[PDB]
Amino acid sequence: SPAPSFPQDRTCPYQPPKAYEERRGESPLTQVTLFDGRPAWLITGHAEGRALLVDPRLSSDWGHPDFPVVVAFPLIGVDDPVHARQRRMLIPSFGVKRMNAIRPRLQSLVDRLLDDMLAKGPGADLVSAFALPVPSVAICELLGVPYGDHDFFEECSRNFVEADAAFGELYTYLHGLVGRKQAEPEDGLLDELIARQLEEGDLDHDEVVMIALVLLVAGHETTVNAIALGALTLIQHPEQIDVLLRDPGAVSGVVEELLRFTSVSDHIVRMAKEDIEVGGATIKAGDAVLVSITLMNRDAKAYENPDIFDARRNARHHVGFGHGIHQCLGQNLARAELEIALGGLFARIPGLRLAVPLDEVPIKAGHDAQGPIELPVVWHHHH
Ligand code: HEM
Repeated sequence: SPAPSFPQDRTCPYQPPKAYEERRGESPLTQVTLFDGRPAWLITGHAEGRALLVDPRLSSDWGHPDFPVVVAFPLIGVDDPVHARQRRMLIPSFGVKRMNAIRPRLQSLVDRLLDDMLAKGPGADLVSAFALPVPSVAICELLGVPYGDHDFFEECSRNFVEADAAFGELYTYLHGLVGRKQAEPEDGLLDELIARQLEEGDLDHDEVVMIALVLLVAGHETTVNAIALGALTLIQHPEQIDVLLRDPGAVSGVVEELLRFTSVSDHIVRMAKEDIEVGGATIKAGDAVLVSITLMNRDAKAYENPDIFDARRNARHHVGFGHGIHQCLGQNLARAELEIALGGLFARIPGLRLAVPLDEVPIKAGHDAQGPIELPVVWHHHH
């Protein structure tokens, strides 16, 4: 593409910009241009994207001098062998048993947020009143943050999602927490990771803090958007709100279709390490490769009528959580947050509606995780 063309902003909060669907060819990948003129491949085919995302030839090394920027981090910003070591230290903390202990806390939090919303009502900004606190507290419970420090932690987290004093405040708190936990172990991912490091066996104090900070950054804003834009999508599709009021398996199916349709992480970034033949093209070593989660999830070859939101469709292999080497580690926590927050919101406020026309909802730009900056809602009944 001769002039910078990626990214482009959404105009509809839960549809990709026209220019992205126009950029899609018959081919499963096309080409765009980043802000400084760098060419990049855009992967749009659902099947080819999955194939490429398990492929070791695509790097995520953010420390490489030529790593693409669209305009430093454990896990998400490294290749093997650092990647596999950090991730295998974490996997056992995201187990079924830890999730299920997190569930009733998210339940109790969601009820409280809803009582409070209703006490102040109507309406509310659903981002501020509801989507914003949930991922915060989920991360506190995940990490094992002393319950005494939750308000502080949420507050920091909220200030973050300029703002690089929030991020530094979290660093310094976490740095101290890590030290306190090493000398007096408690319960939580921090403790587990500390014990896992020590196993091996010198503790890397800054790496533990950075991993904790990556978990927070990766898991906070995207989940906030997935809650808020998920609610927006349902408000705009009131003929399907009932699916949320049926059994837990229907709730989980709504959650999967929202992940696919809304594609809150819209693209992820890679760099080729070697030549790759894909889809009639030859990606060369050093080439920027953007993987479009949005256009993959709207690929008609994978999903019949892909631009329709259908809460009952089979959405099993969506890439809303990515795929392969770096696919979302916190995905089962996020699913829990979404099921409990969306199911609780519509159970309590099934007539929840927008207080503003759709086209007045402010939404994030194209380089960002996708979703509303604010979400003015009102209701005139609640259960
Ligand atoms: C609905 C909410 C979420 C969405 C849509 C989402 C989406 C994604 C996507 C698309 C990736 C792939 C990144 C890549 O391939 O470059 C990813 C990775 C990651 N996510 Fe999530 N995520 C969510 C929530 C969370 C939560 C709650 C956590 C933490 C508890 C988390 C932690 C991570 C981590 C650590 C990675 C990197 C894993 C690795 O590099 O091996 N995410 N996420």
